[PDB]
Amino acid sequence: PTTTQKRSYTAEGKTGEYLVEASTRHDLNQPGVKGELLTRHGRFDEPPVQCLGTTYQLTYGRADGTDRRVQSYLWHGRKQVDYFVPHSTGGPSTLSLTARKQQEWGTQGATDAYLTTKM
Amino acid sequence: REVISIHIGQAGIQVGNACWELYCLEHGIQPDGQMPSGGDDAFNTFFSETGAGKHVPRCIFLDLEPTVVDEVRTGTYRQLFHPEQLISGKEDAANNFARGHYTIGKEIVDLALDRIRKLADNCTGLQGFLVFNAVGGGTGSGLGSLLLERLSVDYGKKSKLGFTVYPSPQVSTAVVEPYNSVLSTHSLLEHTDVAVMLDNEAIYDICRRSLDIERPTYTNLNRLIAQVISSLTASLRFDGALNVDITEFQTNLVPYPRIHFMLSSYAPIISAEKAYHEQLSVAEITNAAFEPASMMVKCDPRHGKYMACCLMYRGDVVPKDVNASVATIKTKRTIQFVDWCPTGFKCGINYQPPTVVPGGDLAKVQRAVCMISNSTAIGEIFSRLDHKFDLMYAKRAFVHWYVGEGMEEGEFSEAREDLAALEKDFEEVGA
Amino acid sequence: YDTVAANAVKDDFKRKGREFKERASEAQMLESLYQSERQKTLNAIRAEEE
Amino acid sequence: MREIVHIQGGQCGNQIGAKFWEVVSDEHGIDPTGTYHGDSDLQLERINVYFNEATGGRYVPRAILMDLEPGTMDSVRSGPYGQIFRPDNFVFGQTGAGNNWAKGHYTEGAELIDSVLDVVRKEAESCDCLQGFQVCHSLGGGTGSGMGTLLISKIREEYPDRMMLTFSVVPSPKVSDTVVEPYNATLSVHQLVENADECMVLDNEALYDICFRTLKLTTPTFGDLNHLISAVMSGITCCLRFPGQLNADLRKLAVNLIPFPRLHFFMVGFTPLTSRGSQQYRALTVPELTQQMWDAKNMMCAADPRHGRYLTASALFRGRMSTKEVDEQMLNVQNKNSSYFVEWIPNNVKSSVCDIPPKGLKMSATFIGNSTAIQEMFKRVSEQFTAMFRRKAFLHWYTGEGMDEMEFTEAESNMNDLVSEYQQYQ
Amino acid sequence: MREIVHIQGGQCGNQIGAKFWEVVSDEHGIDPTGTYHGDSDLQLERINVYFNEATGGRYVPRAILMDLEPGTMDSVRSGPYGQIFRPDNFVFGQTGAGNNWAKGHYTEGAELIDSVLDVVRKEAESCDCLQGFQVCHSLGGGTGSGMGTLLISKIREEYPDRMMLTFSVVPSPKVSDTVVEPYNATLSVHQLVENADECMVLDNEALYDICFRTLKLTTPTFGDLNHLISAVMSGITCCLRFPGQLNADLRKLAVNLIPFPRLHFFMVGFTPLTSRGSQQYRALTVPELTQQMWDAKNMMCAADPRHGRYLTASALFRGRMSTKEVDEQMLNVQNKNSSYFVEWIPNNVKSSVCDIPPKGLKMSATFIGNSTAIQEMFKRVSEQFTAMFRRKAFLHWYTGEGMDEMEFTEAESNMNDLVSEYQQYQ
Amino acid sequence: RDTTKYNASCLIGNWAEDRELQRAILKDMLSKKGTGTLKLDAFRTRMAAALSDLELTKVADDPYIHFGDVVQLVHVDTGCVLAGDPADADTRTGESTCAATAAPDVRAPCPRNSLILLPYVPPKTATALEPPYDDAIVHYGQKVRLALHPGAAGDPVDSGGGPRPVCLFSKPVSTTHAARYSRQQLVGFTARTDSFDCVWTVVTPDPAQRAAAEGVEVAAGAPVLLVHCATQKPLCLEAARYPNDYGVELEVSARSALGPGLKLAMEQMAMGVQKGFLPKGEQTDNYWTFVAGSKVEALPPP
Ligand SMILES: Nc1nc2c(ncn2[C@@H]2O[C@H](COP(=O)(O)OP(=O)(O)OP(=O)(O)O)[C@@H](O)[C@H]2O)c(=O)[nH]1
Ligand SMILES: Nc1nc2c(ncn2[C@@H]2O[C@H](COP(=O)(O)OP(=O)(O)O)[C@@H](O)[C@H]2O)c(=O)[nH]1
Ligand SMILES: Nc1nc2c(ncn2[C@@H]2O[C@H](COP(=O)(O)OP(=O)(O)O)[C@@H](O)[C@H]2O)c(=O)[nH]1
Ligand SMILES: [Mg+2]
Repeated sequence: PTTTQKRSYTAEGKTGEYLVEASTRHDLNQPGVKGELLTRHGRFDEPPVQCLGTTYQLTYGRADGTDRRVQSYLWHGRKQVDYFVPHSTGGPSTLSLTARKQQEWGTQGATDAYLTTKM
Repeated sequence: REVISIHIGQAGIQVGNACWELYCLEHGIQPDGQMPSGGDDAFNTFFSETGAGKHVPRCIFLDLEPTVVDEVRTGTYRQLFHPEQLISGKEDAANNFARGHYTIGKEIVDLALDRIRKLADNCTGLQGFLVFNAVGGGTGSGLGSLLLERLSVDYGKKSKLGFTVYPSPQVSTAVVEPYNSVLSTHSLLEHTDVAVMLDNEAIYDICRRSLDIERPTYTNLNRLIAQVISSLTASLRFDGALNVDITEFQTNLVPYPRIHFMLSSYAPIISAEKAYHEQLSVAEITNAAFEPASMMVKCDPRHGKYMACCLMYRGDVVPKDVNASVATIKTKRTIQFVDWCPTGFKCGINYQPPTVVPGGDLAKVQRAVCMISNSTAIGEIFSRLDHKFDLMYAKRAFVHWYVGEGMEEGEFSEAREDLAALEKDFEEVGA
Repeated sequence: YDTVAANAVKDDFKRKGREFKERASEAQMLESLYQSERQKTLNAIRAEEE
Repeated sequence: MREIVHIQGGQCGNQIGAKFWEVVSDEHGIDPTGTYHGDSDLQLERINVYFNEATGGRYVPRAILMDLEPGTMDSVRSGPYGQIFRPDNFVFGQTGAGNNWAKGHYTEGAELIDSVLDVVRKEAESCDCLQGFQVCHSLGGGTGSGMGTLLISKIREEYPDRMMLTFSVVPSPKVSDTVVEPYNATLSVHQLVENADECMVLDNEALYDICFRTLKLTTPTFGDLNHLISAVMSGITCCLRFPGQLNADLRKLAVNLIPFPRLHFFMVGFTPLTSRGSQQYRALTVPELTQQMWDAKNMMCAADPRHGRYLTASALFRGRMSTKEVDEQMLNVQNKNSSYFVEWIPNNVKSSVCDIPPKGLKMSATFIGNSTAIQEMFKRVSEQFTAMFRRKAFLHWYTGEGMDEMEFTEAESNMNDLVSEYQQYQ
Repeated sequence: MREIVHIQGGQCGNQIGAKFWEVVSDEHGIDPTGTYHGDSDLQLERINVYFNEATGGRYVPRAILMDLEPGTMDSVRSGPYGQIFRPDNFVFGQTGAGNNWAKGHYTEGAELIDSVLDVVRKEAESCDCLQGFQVCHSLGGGTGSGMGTLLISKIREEYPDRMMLTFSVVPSPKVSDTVVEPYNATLSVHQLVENADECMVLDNEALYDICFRTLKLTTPTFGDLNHLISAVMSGITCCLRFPGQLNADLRKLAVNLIPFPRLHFFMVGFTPLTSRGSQQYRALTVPELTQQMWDAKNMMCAADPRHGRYLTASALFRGRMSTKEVDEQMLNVQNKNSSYFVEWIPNNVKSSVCDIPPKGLKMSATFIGNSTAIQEMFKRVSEQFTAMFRRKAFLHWYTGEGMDEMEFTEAESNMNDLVSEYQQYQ
Repeated sequence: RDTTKYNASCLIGNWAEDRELQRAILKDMLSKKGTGTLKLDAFRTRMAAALSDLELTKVADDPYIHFGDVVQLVHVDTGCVLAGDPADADTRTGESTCAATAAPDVRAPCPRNSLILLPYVPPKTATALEPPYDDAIVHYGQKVRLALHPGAAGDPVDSGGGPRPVCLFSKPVSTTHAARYSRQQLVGFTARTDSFDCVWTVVTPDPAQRAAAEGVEVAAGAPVLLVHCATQKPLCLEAARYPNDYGVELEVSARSALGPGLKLAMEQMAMGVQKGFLPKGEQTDNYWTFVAGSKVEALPPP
């Protein structure tokens, strides 16, 4: 006959692999879906529709090549015009600022230590 | 953030014997003191790390009989506990509050205190103390209250979460437990901050009904008590959606400085095959946490009115369904709440589901609820105990023992009238 | 301040762990799709051999 | 140029801020490492409002995150877009208040507020022309509500001329987390009526039934709610960040919406929000946006606006649209439901249009209404506060730290007087 | 051309000097084998200030290490950078002083000073046009302070027209190593005020404070503090070694910071000092350097200057910088906090710019402030000296050696009236 | 009230809605998979390039290691060859520095593990008398630099080591440049190969032997010390855990692992005794052995 405490607390159930099986850490991830996917409107096979054009640059600068009309660039209910509303105006006329600041970041990254200012 | 635990008496240290098994399982620590094979702080609140791959618990076992303590020293967890932390007197208190409070306490408590001081010194972000004792005995009652007094005069502002094993109305394993329970309560009142009661009849009925085990020992009781303790410290241990610390029970559950006595409940208590049976959702367990057939203290809250409730949730639970369930609870009328407190719930959520001990009777559940509530059914309980106290005291039975240890009738009388004042206070606030 | 530094190390450990867990979680969904289609073709084969 | 300094307080504030800086970083095209990788230069010209050039394209946010428990700081540095916050901006205590407004306003603040004031100072003079401050926090907690309102008071007595937006969640009875929600909420709103410039009232009950009815989710966890609030905060600030046909900054919105100095508690909406099973059903046009905007089930507060009147309102439109359709839609929604608007102010609706819709959408709109149905929410809180204080319940945890009872009496008088004046102007 | 001779005394002096020569040899690219291997020819032109060509480009430093226990010298020659010092320069006694100023100034100086004076006089006359001497030593130990002060006495007796720096660490009560700290410190200070040209007071208390708060370091051993002190010493002599837009050598700094011949106890700070986790999240702008430079918790002494007035101040900048932003930032910090500056001197801030940054950095700074907050420290030491001398503790190890009691009275009186004249000029 | 939940497959409740939400979620993963921009497949190609079957070569039959062959570097005490990932280089504005650690788990000859010896030629300004060797073999006390095989991209070349080579360097302990987890000189693979910092020296461990063995051909299996030639400080195993992607490695830094046994340097210097002229011996963690290649194959010149 053995003592009650030793009849209950033993080493068979522990320390082999069950510790690994019981240290799951299920509390860590608990993944949510995402933030954007709840609010996105549009088909999901395509990238999100980012509009990076403003009415001034679109009309007064005539960013789009073909200057049709002021109200053509606005969003209407009708597909008759919604097909031809432009989303993004790509060109150096926009990218001049990133060109400048990327030149600046490049000259920040690549520097010579031993260049006195006078010389 | 760290918390240390002290176990007093013969019940406290067996409860701890279950509790630390559960903790080593939950943090993946071998019974000989180290993990098999990083950079995880989740264990830090319960186990300190020493030397090379060695984790020693932040608890102090202490008892006056060396039997159970060196039984632990010879048990499975020899390398785990610190040789100094287990503390063992030479002879018991023997169901005698005065003997455990004046004779042997005066020489054991100083060692215990200059030991717990070094524990707190090695600790860094101490949340507070939590004590495990039973007031029906001599050691845990007398030296329990003595160490509580001295802890309060040393630190005071740090919370002292006290899990106390009160005696049952009809099931009794002693004779002078009325005297001892009264004398312990008389100091528990103004030294404990959040005192949680754990009976034995209620847990026996739980193991009979839910776990359908028919001939239970103390091991099963202590195992599910450890389940409850771990479920209420899971918020400190792990990162959930809405965590609640040790001070939250002090804030949200103690409306008046002498009303801190909490009924506790746990759900779902389910065995292996019934796990396969039942579809575990949140509404049925939030309901199950409120029937008297699932409270850890045998009393009827239908006769009482609630003051506050706190609900720790563990596992795959989101706030949506718990919100819906507590709304259904509030709109039900079978249970009731004090008119003056109009918002009597406090939720807390932690992501990790409770673990299962090999050889245990509980099954792997997806989610669990630990409810800690306040009511006046406890004011009923104290009167039920008061009656049987005065019955014995009228004839001065068993008093010669205490007065031979050194006390007098003054303590008996003042504790009796203090319990009476407490009765009046509960009957006043249940307005 | 010393404890702040001690946490500053574990933060990097956590970052690497989380990256790894995410990169495994994606392959989990990949394998779920694979197993769905595999069971489909399995039942298709079982049907025609009878 | 015009600068917004963002402040996050408490657990709710930290998590909302995390999703907020995720969305803003998306809109400016900065990758989670901290470098610019967008396409156009409409994004580059207005990043100084929310970020700072460190060096070599390293744009770090101008945010101050404060709390008292490391649990939030770990969750912040865990997820992506958690590596871009400046380590010096993690001002962070160690004890933890935990649902005690007095610990959040007298004890822990007394040693933490100086350090966060040092960081907030250094952050405010690092930029030149403040537009103001924008702080997201809670009202039920301790380390968010008490600590935040103390910081609000401190910064409002130092910088009296800058704007101030406070995105504060409010407790609801049906969705009630803690027990001392009233004891904290009333004292916090009592501080906000004298320090904040305008408050945007949020709550979890309205966010939940929005995710039930409109968004039609199964488990609307906190990640989705925080993103809805994130979409709102980005929508309210879009006017500074992008050029548009009719710009309207924060102070321009404040003067168009605040008729009286104590009437500055708004209710907020966001459009469009539709279920993913019904995305293709709806066109993208102003009438469809407006019908969803003025609905009572799209407000982000637990106040039926048809139970009162609108004093003023505002609609911030994003996207290439026609202003006639904008103005005629406002005129129709004001003339049809003319009983719901006050009579002694004509043209109760302010409008604005910017040219950049948020990423993934074609056209969006944000509603900000100063209605008088907000007194129903404050009565709902004050009636619970009068219940507990009469019995002096739960009170000793507060009084045992520096607070007295008359402070609670002042909170009662202010709330009763505020709902009195809203009821007056109805 | 203009030459600097280095002199190190004591354990603190030997370990500071070891790290100092490691940094300077790094700046001029010379390896611990003794050979030049750098790339830019800007580094060859000004090594004669510190080295001497021996054979095949062997450049040995112009330094003299002195102490009384071989323990420090073994640590010097043990590791790297131990093979560059000439063995003749290891002038070395064998008995030991042991925290006894009397031993270090009368009984052990008597037989060590002949040898060091031979070595220093030979190493000084070897180069043509001395700029001055440099001394690094401690004020707690005996062979550092005792031998240091005796050597200063004999040197200023011989070569009076050359400059002389003294980097001295003063013992703090919060970081207090020894017990006879006051008895050494006060006797050394009484000697320094009469013979040293100018002194720059370091302290380990402020250095530990910096490695905790700003650098955010895990285990700050003495190697780190030695690296900080070395960064100071390289910064103070940068302008001799590299061409700049506005040069300022030691004599130029001394004349612009010492208004009265006894007010030569400067306080030092260094900039920039940021943790490596916070290095990417910052820019490098002159305000970014000035904010940290004039900060109170950045001084390398245990005296908050906000308790006093800046008599004069000096700023030494390194890197390709814009002089306009340098001058206007000095002007703004002078005009905003107009209470911390004295009245009877306008333009209290001498400034200088060098064009070569310290290795690994883009742009740095070095602060030298002559304040009247230093009399906090002298009082903090003098009160302990009075507390001991009232009851003659530890006195006999001094009195029974040749030293008398009147030396203690004059030391305390000169300590007292120095503090009184600093207090008078505030 | 409350009713039971069901799987997505069965149609009940808002089955349409959860099914559609899932449809969109999965469509996103598919589109990204087509593009190739997922986190998963982002570094799979990097793993293919960084861990590939590599065979070490020797330029000649002789056992001594020769300049320009592909070699390994391994710690004698515990194996754990040294290797630096090209990715996860520190991010700053002017810094191309890339961290290098010691991998215990990966010891098989791989592209990233392999070092390639490059001869160092002193510039004209440098004032250093150098023993002249004509043969291509490497000896003791001879300046040498070590680059690593191109694990990022490109093809190896005899001395260029790819179009842009990254060589072993270490800078003294400043506020900027310090090992991440301990306070010693960091050791990385910078792209500025022409700087003097990248040069290294191979010295026999015993202090007494080295003077006599000043110039002799170095064998493969012999244990030797790698000392930074600009700081004269050996290479050491830091014994601190390092969490990079490939595995949990050990930090590598440059310290002089000296046993704290004092030597009476000053007394012996004054006496002039022979024993005086010696640096204190280094500890067992400084020892490194080159692992040479059995087969013979010269790499193509630039
Ligand atoms: N639930 C539970 N109760 C226990 C356990 N062990 C003891 N008890 C209770 O403890 C009460 C008596 O106190 P004990 O702990 O046995 O003895 P003591 O507190 O040390 O006092 P002394 O016997 O005088 O030393 C009994 O009524 C039991 O119900 C246990 O393991 N589980
Ligand atoms: N909307 C939203 N609310 C939250 C989130 N996290 C917590 N909360 C709310 O915060 C309130 C409690 O705030 P609390 O954590 O106590 O604030 P603190 O303790 O002072 O930081 C609860 O009512 C929650 O509903 C979140 O991610 N989103
Ligand atoms: N900063 C710094 N202080 C030191 C160092 N070594 C010693 N000290 C300080 O110097 C004081 C004692 O100097 P001491 O060794 O007695 O000088 P010595 O005996 O004359 O050589 C103590 O307060 C130490 O803190 C060092 O390497 N760096
Ligand atoms: Mg007992």
